[PDB]
Amino acid sequence: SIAQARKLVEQLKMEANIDRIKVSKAAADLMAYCEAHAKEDPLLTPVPASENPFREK
Amino acid sequence: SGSELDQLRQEAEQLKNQIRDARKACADATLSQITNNIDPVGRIQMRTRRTLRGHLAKIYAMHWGTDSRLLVSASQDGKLIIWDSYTTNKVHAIPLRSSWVMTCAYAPSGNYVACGGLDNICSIYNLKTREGNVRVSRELAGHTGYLSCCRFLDDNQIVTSSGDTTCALWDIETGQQTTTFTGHTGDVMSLSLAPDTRLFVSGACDASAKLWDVREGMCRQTFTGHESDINAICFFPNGNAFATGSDDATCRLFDLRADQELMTYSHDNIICGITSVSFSKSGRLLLAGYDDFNCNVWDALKADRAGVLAGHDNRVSCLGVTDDGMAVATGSWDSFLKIWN
Amino acid sequence: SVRILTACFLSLLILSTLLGNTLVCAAVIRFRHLRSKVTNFFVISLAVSDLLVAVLVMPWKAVAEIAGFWPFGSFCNIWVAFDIMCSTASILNLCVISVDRYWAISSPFRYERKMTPKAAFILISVAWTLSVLISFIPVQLSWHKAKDNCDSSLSRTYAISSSVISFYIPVAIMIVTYTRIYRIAQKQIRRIAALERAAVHAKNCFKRETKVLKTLSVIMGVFVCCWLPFFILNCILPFCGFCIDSNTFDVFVWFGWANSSLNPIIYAFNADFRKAFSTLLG
Amino acid sequence: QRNEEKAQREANKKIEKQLQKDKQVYRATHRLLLLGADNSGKSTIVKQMRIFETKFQVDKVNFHMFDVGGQRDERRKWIQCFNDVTAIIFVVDSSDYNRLQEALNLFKSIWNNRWLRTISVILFLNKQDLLAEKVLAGKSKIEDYFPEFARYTTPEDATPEPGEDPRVTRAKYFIRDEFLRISTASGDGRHYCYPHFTCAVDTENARRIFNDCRDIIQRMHLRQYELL
Amino acid sequence: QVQLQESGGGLVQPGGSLRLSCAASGFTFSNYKMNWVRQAPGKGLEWVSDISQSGASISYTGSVKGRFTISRDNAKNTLYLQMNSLKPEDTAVYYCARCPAPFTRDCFDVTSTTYAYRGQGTQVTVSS
Ligand SMILES: C[C@H]1c2cccc(CCC(C)(C)O)c2C[C@H](CO)N1C(=O)Cc1c(Cl)cccc1Cl
Ligand SMILES: CC(C)CCC[C@@H](C)[C@H]1CC[C@H]2[C@@H]3CC=C4C[C@@H](O)CC[C@]4(C)[C@H]3CC[C@]12C
Ligand SMILES: CC(C)CCC[C@@H](C)[C@H]1CC[C@H]2[C@@H]3CC=C4C[C@@H](O)CC[C@]4(C)[C@H]3CC[C@]12C
Ligand SMILES: NCCc1ccc(O)c(O)c1
Repeated sequence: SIAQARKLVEQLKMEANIDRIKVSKAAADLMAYCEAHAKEDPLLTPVPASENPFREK
Repeated sequence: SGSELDQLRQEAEQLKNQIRDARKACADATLSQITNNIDPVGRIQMRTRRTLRGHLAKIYAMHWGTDSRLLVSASQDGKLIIWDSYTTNKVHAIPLRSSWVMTCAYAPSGNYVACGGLDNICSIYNLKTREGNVRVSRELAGHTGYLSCCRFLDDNQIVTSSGDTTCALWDIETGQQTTTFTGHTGDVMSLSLAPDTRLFVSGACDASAKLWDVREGMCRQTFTGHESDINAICFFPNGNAFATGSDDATCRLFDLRADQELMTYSHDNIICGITSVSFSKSGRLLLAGYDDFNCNVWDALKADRAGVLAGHDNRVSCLGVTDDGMAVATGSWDSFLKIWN
Repeated sequence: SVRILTACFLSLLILSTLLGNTLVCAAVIRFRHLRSKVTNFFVISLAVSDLLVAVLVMPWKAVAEIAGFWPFGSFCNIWVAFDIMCSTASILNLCVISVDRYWAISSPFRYERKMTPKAAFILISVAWTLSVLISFIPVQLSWHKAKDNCDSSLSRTYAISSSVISFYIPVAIMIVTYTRIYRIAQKQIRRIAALERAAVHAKNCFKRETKVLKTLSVIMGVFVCCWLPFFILNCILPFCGFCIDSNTFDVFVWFGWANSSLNPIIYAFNADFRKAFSTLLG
Repeated sequence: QRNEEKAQREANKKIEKQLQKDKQVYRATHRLLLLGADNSGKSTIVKQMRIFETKFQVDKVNFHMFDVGGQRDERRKWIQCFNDVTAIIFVVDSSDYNRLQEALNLFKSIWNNRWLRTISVILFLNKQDLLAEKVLAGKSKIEDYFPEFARYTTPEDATPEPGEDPRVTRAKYFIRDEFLRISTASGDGRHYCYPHFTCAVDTENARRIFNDCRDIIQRMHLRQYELL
Repeated sequence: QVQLQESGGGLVQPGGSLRLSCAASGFTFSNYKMNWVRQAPGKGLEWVSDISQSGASISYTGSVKGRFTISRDNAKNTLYLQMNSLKPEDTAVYYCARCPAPFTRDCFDVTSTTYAYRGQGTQVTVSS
């Protein structure tokens, strides 16, 4: 129990001194990546059945 | 009290409260407030276009290939079948020495498949063989627990997840664990490699996810938002976010740079656990397989569900989106795989 | 007046039979998990037999009884062959189903190893070809007739010969099968009840048998009540020709055909079948 | 082009017919999972039946029995690997009195498992000779561990062996009913428990498992046809 | 993050009555079956008392039957164990454990080495 406790304390000190960004900016990055690929997502914008490899014959 | 155990317990709580304060400090807003002005994706009702049958028992893992056409599935009838999803033909049927299998991967080069389970062994199979038939090439030993997930980085290095509460990065040729990841208290159930191979996350039964540096072997960030065992994990296509599903009937989206949960996807009519999660190509759609025989498609920005996949007759055990985004596949305990788009 | 009432009742019966059997067939065709079980092939064959009844024999006979005369003419000789076949394709199916169940309850280990889909196809083929052999072969050669309107009077020898093959053998087999299954179920019920009573007595420190009896009584008695009076009349009436009028014979024939209507309720309300019906119907 | 389509079609044909030969083999194998605490007679029972796996035949009926012993002690996530097994053989030591409460708790957790609702359990109450030794010695009495034993009455259906002390009969039928009180509390005819008194030299365990599997499949078919 | 803290317990003469309180955070307390287990020196973990989702059903081991009581409160999110007429063999470290999954009557929480949802525990000693 003494070895797992010494390892646990140093792991938390490393994770505490990380630098985090604002959620507003973190969400703003998601907004840019979403609409930058919206027109290329076949599951969002359905592709016509002519260019769909799973509905052709 | 001087007793070094009480001093570690005190510094433990001190760190947990510094972490909770530094986490609520950056929670100036919520993802829902941010995405309230977006337009909804609308109703998405995809339908089963193909059905891949043959398996005699419950399926547990699948992984699309880089070619976006073939995929491998592992069932506990002792088989590992590779399918050509375009023509519904079966390309390979690999019998396994141990019938208890829980995961399977498909190398990004399409040259190798991997799989493992209660035998505590990761087995690699070479699809490019010179005698004719796919057979065993390598077999990774060392774990004291079962094997829950594995994914290739390249043809020589592969990372595994195990029930011995550890993950490991392997050198396929030498068979040596080139890197060990320890720190989880409960069984690690799933891992997901970032799209750029540099980092990867893991979800364990200690209701926690951990970000691991592949080449350095250290845990960078630990998230604790789920109330129970993490069953699935998957990176956002961008690489700085991922979603998890757990037995507490909830999905949660975490960001790497903000180091906390951003949004939670749940409904009070959902009580059963979550078995698999995966994002679309743009990350706007999150597909999840459930114990309630259905697969729910969520709008990753608005928490609205945009469709259901009620086509399996037993718990949906696995799922996966193609690399071209053209379709998603679902494996269940009804011994059937189904393609949707 | 009475004619309209009889017409409405006959149409109700025909539509009920068609609805039940087409629902069973559609639930089998659309949903492949029902088709997976080997024991469901017999239920499919029974439903097909009853649908063939309701398509090939019941409507024309109903029209003839409404009008009071046979309007189809030369179809009569064909119809009396469709009547013997499809009807015999029902009873011979039920017996097979009964036999099937006795193989799944008396020797459970054998059943799963020996009852391959090829064996199910063999049994179904034997039933459906014995029906054809007993119906079409003598009718075309005019052996059923003893030596406008449709003459459905069977020969004195052919009545007994066809009855013993269509009902009396498949009722004796069915009765011995179901009484053996009853004995097995009673043994099991007593075995469970011993442990249950022991557990109750430790905690302190007939429903199962009734429902077994109810299920067996339904499955056997509905079939016997629908068929047996018709077949005893079929045996005695050619000898008579005390005696019975043609109307009584007709109503007992309708009792015989009503088994095809009642079969989907009894032999095809499983949990899976009920779920399939609920999903498909809406 | 079209030739690669015909080669893929005949590769699928060879695959599906190999899986067809494999289906007949898999359909006739009765998988049996062996579970229970350590210091039990489970491993000795497997040794007698002639490690991880065991394959044995009774009257042309194949069984494949597996014990999960190379794992850790968290029996939670891997339990769902045995939702389709024919039966679970739970092995218990009848002479240990506190080890036995652990066995009762494990039996309760197995019987009410969300993924084992239809898995019947065969309970082996091993080491009956040692149990008789302890009861006749009278140094460690069941009432100190199970006070219910003071008010326990020997069942009227009990079949003691020739010369068996009524104290031993009451003790082993008392352990029998603590496990039947769990199995009948929520089984509701979906699955059953079949207790058996065993000793380390007993060699009729293989026959008993065969009879219990016969009864399991009989009561599955009877419930399937709505009789039982 | 799942959090369970046991409180109460200590040196007491045999026959005394003492209440332990397990405080829970990080989950909806109403959805989880709860257990009170203990580990005496020189032996492994053993189950002592069990309480269901709503407190309708409770269970105890035969060793402590008739003295130990288990009572949960979902409103204030806290478990409690009351001991009366303590015995010299009741000296153990008491753990409050959460059954692993919601909406389930299953518990696999007597694991000796590591369980992810049990508290640190408190020392309860009975001596004269
Ligand atoms: C399943 C049934 C059957 C029914 C119809 C047709 C066939 C032939 C199939 C073939 C061999 C040609 O491939 C068979 C096989 C075999 C022939 O011995 N059998 C049976 O024993 C039936 C049976 C008995 Cl007697 C006793 C206890 C259980 C059972 Cl199930
Ligand atoms: C006029 C008569 C001869 C028509 C033929 C009736 C018989 C031979 C046909 C009609 C319906 C058919 C069944 C239709 C459905 C199934 C289920 C399928 O999975 C296997 C074939 C099987 C079991 C068929 C067996 C043969 C069958 C019963
Ligand atoms: C003809 C009418 C009454 C329908 C009869 C169907 C049943 C009773 C017939 C048709 C096929 C027959 C079976 C064919 C195969 C076997 C296996 C053999 O080792 C014993 C006889 C046995 C078991 C026969 C028993 C009776 C049987 C099942
Ligand atoms: N309406 C006659 C129906 C019928 C069915 C079977 C027979 O064997 C038979 O002689 C007559």
